[PDB]
Amino acid sequence: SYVHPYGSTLPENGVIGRGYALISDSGRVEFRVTDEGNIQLFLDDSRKLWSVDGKNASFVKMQTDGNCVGYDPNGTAVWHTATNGDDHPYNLVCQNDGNLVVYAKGGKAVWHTNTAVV
Amino acid sequence: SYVHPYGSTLPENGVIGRGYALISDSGRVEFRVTDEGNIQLFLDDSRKLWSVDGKNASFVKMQTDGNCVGYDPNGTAVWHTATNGDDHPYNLVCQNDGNLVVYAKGGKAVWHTNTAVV
Ligand SMILES: OC[C@H]1O[C@@H](O)[C@@H](O)[C@@H](O)[C@@H]1O
Ligand SMILES: OC[C@H]1O[C@@H](O)[C@@H](O)[C@@H](O)[C@@H]1O
Ligand SMILES: OC[C@H]1O[C@H](O)[C@@H](O)[C@@H](O)[C@@H]1O
Ligand SMILES: OC[C@H]1O[C@H](O)[C@@H](O)[C@@H](O)[C@@H]1O
Repeated sequence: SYVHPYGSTLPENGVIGRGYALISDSGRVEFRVTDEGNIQLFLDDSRKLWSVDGKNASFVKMQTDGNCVGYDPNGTAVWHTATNGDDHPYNLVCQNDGNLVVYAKGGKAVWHTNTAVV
Repeated sequence: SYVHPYGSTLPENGVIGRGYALISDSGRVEFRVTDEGNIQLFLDDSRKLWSVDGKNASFVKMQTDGNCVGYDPNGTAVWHTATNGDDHPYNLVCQNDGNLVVYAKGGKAVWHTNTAVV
């Protein structure tokens, strides 16, 4: 199982490493970085809503530049939301509806998984 | 070896989990959370300057309340700097001199390991 250091939300400077995850308030939706180096959004520990698999991800960081980035152990980017901007604060939120969202200031969604299935 | 998602410094909302670490600019001083659940500050991968061992630590978080806290996988605190305050921003810095320091605003040291050995 995955440890949850952040509840639902990865704020600026937040980092999820292998074995850690965001978890929805409901408990049903989990955004994991796996020991197998995959970045995966799961419903009910059963349904893979969204993933970046096969790239040896070490961690995901919600950066102070607004970009949300997955890195391998060597610091090479393996995934990014391309959300760079100045509309601070930025947050990555794992929602009860299943959607994983990068919000800019004022609750402005600037990237999402498009997986609001609940 | 330990992945370094933060260089030397754990800012507010920063989290180090098992297998991750802060690293000094010099490369010589590393603040690790181990797979064995220990929180350890090492010089030259050889000399344990400071540690909290035996408590099954899962992660260390530099919190937005100013407190720097080590937690087990169940969210129980196993270590804290007791640095809670309003002098934002707070940062935990792993320095080239060997010292691990919680700084409040303006570079005010409010907690340290007292391990400035280099
Ligand atoms: O796409 C990867 C890179 O994108 C850049 O704009 C920055 O956000 C970097 O921090 C990141 O590593
Ligand atoms: O000592 C443990 C606890 O201390 C409190 O003041 C807070 O900082 C908590 O977040 C923390 O878990
Ligand atoms: O487009 C993003 C938007 O999609 C849905 O409407 C919901 O998941 C919202 O919470 C989210 O902000
Ligand atoms: O007391 C904390 C203080 O100790 C030493 O003087 C150095 O390591 C400083 O960088 C640090 O701020």
